[PDB]
Amino acid sequence: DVQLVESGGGLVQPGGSRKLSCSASGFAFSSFGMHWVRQAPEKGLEWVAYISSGSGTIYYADTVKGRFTISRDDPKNTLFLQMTSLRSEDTAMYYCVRSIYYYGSSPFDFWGQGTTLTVSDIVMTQATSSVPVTPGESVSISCRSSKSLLHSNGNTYLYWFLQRPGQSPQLLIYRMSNLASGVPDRFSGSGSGTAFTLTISRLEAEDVGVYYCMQHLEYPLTFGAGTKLEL
Amino acid sequence: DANFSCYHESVLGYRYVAVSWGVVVAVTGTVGNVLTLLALAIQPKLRTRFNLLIANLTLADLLYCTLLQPFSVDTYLHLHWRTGATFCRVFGLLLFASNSVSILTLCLIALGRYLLIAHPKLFPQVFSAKGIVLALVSTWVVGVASFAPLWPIYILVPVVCTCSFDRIRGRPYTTILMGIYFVLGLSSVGIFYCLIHRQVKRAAQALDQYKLFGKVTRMCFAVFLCFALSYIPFLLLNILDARVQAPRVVHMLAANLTWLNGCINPVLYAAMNRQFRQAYGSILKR
Amino acid sequence: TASIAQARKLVEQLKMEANIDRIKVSKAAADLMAYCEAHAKEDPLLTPVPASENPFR
Amino acid sequence: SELDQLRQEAEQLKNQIRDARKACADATLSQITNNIDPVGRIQMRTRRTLRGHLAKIYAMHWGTDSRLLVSASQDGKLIIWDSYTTNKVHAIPLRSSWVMTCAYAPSGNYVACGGLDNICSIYNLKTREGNVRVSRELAGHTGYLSCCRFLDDNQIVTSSGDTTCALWDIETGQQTTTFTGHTGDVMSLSLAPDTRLFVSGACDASAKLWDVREGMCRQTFTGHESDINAICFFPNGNAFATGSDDATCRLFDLRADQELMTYSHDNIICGITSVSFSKSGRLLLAGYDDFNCNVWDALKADRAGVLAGHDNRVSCLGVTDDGMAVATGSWDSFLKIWNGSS
Amino acid sequence: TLSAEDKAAVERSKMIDRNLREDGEKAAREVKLLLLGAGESGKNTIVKQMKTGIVETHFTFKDLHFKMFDVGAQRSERKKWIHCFEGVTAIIFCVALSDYDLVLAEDEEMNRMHASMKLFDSICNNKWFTDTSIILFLNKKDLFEEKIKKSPLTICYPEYAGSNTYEEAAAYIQCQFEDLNKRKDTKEIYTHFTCSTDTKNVQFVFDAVTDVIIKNNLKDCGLF
Ligand SMILES: CC(C)CCC[C@@H](C)[C@@H]1CC[C@H]2[C@@H]3CC=C4C[C@@H](O)CC[C@]4(C)[C@H]3CC[C@@]21C
Ligand SMILES: CCCCCCCCNC1=NC(=O)NC(=O)C1
Repeated sequence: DVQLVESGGGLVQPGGSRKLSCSASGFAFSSFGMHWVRQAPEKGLEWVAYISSGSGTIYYADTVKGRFTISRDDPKNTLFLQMTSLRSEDTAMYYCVRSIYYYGSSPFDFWGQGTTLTVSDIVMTQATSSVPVTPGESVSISCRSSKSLLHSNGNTYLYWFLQRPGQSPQLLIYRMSNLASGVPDRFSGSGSGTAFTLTISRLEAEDVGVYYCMQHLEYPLTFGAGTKLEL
Repeated sequence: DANFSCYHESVLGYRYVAVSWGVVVAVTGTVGNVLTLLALAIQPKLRTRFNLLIANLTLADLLYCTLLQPFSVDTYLHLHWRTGATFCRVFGLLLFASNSVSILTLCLIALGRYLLIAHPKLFPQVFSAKGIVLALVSTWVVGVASFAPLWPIYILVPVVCTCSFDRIRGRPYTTILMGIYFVLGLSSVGIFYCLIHRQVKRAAQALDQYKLFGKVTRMCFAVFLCFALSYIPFLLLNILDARVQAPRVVHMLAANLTWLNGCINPVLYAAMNRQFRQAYGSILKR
Repeated sequence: TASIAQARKLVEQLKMEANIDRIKVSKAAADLMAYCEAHAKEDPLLTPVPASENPFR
Repeated sequence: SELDQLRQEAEQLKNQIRDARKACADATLSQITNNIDPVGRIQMRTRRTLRGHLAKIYAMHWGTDSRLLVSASQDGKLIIWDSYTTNKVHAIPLRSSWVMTCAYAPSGNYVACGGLDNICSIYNLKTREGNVRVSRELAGHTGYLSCCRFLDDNQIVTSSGDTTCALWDIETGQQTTTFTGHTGDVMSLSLAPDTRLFVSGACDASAKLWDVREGMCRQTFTGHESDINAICFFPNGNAFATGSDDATCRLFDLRADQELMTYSHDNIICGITSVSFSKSGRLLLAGYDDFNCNVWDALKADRAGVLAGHDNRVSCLGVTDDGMAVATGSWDSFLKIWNGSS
Repeated sequence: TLSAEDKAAVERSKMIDRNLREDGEKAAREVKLLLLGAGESGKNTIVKQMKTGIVETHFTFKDLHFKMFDVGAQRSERKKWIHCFEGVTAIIFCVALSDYDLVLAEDEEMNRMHASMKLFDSICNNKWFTDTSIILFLNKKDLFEEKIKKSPLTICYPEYAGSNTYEEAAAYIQCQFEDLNKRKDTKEIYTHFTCSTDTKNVQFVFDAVTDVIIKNNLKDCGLF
């Protein structure tokens, strides 16, 4: 099976340095671009860094541009984040994320288990932070963006993710309509322009958790604030 | 002071054998070098990493035989430079850049022919996907950055009867430059084209223990005499001639021999290359 | 052994191919003509679309 | 004893089916479609050029979404191209370089390729590991694979050089049907639109129409003088067209059992490597061996276009499922996408 | 210009092009030999000397990599798949020398070496091998030297005005093979007289194909 295990996190002094390793197994690691995406405790997700296939493109977030270094080792199948000048804001959980890009591709499809580090643009409008519901009824989670994600470039680069409690995020919808691999057909995605929605009909008990809308129209990659589904 | 005139008694006949020759290089370089570039631009199959060297060489003398040749065919005809000094200052740079690029491109074609035959596992270890463009731009940033310090001295020399450097002010840097282009212009088109012939003879001489170089030698002589007829007379005259005590007609002979390099190159490197003739055939079939 | 079996299977194959019904060539040609003239507007190589609807500009 | 009377019976009842075909020819396609208007000069232009193959290109198959394609070349490579952006979606290194056909599954999940190794390989395009690897190797032919088409992600019809077509199930790997009856090497097959029949062409100038479920030769079509290299169905499935080495295309009908129209010009001497139909069936695009790709008015049999852009033999061609473009691959290692303008 | 996923797709396609070009150059430095001849003329002897579809043999010698394609098992129609070998480096056509007087089994009226000249005429002036040099192996000549002293060569050759010794007969057979070459300017035939006890046949195919390779590189530079 596909597997990504991260290590290196723990207690550090502020302003220091730390190595984050993501060991990969069971997929063509050289063919996949990789990302780091972190999540502060009881907060949403924010994209940290991106290295391409063959290291031909390296993008950062401006929060960490100049302080973080992302570097892949393909013969060892490892991904590395060298972290310099670690302030107290960088206490989070880090996720090492596969992503492959061609026609009809499913980016961001398998997220790693993440490691915890403790040290001491387009904006996605996801304003409804909690929707209470009971199993069996349809829920519609909505999301709005700063600018439009659809034009004559063809697609609409909105990505719906789901994080169950105690787990990594998991891709539900990519490019606003297309259901991922390993998720049931009750999840639907629709919308137009700046306004999009995720429909969960016939809802079971394992859909409890936080739902995120992400954009992939241009870097940097920005998530929503989250939408919790409970009870 | 500084005058722009050529008139002398020795050159009054030779000017005709210049101008009737000068309309030859202007008419065998504007059809021999545009056909090579049409064969390279139309069919993208023969844009190999070796044939880009022939593209650089046929761009190094299209500049000569299209622009700088008809401006030195009336200077031999009217015996005074009909334009100004600030065009002479750039003619003297372009004329020597369009020869230094051509000479270093010949010295790279000889290495790209020795490598494509003797060590063919090293030809894309040296000429990579953009090591080729590095080797093409290092001909033009050496052809114009070694002749740019000689910018103010590009005067109308009446001994050569062309806008060129003057041979008293150019000392000792320009004789050092011509000696540098001698000791690598002859250690490349002579050493590599003889190691190629040695490899061809050594290959055909191993099929004689299993018993009981005819046109390769002609081509390896045709790409050495047609170089040696062009640049060794000029580079041997204008080095040992400390003063200009040599006559006007021997200087115009040694400088009218470097116009051969803009004619013999579209017939040595295009009309004899099988890829380019096959390209003409594929164009004339399509 | 083999030639008699090959010939009997050949005549059985050709007699079942004889036992088919064949329409007149006028009706089949008119069927092809009607399919061509009933799908002509949906042929971008026959009647070419403008460049706003062409994916291969 | 019995073989002489049996072959005299064979001659007798094939003259019976000859006279039965002769009984139906009330009129030919020419004076029937003599009243309709021609299509004009089909001026088509090259739009993309797919470079990256380093040997002869032997087959291409358009994807059903009319944007992806797969091409096979004898440099050992199967390339999945995005035809809109000229992107190379996938590069598949084959085990046997001598590939002569390639097929794209109508779901887009698989590609099949086969060649001189007599194996039809099935490759999974959409795997969880990210790459493309071999799902199945259909071994069981004793001649070269000359064509292959998918019906499902599971059922695939192949033509071979050992005079047999076959129908395979992929998940078991075994033949579920062996279509026998050709005497020469079978070069091409073409599935019907409803995938219940398929025509086939062989080197003995025969096009056999087979039923896929019953596994029997429904009809047999003659009229060509030499090897039939490529075959293609009309888009409504009630006719098909063959292209043979005698510089002639022909159009047979499944119902009328006979040739209706012949596509031949005296200027053409060479073979025909590929035929395909447009989305309305009005244009038949035959890739000839004189390096061109001619375009025939398939109802009046006058040549209406030429696609001359290759420096070698136009080996494969194909029209998209929506009929936007035409991809021709050739032996000069270059695929070209074509369509016209207003 | 392009979206972020379009640009990462274009970067992926560039990596595909890079691996295609480096694999294509690594394959253009390969020696691809098409193996041809009659059945048991020494083909198994030379394929064990050099170490139902196609049978490819890959080996290496003096840091040069050879692939050799045997299409003897292909009982298909040869006029439909021989252009797949248009562009091989050399054709290794193998002929036994001791079959000048022996007769084929299927017809029992044609000579075996006459069938070898018919096959060499079909291979040599073929339209797909006009530029392909033909290495010509002549095998088991140690039995031919015993067959030439008792049985005369004049059974196969009417217009043979030569001696019945070994070297004159071998030179006559070699010249009669090499004179079927109808395009002698574009290709050249390399001939070898081998046995079962010699060690130097892979060395011969290495030297002959080094000559073919150097002439090909001369023709691609422009020196031809
Ligand atoms: C005044 C003089 C220097 C003018 C010269 C103009 C022309 C010849 C110049 C000189 C340097 C040249 C380039 C040198 C090398 C390459 C790389 C090759 O893969 C394509 C052509 C290209 C990109 C050339 C294009 C023309 C060029 C830009
Ligand atoms: C080899 C180093 C560069 C020297 C260039 C040699 C060829 C010069 N060509 C000239 N051509 C003229 O017509 N007049 C000249 O003065 C010179």
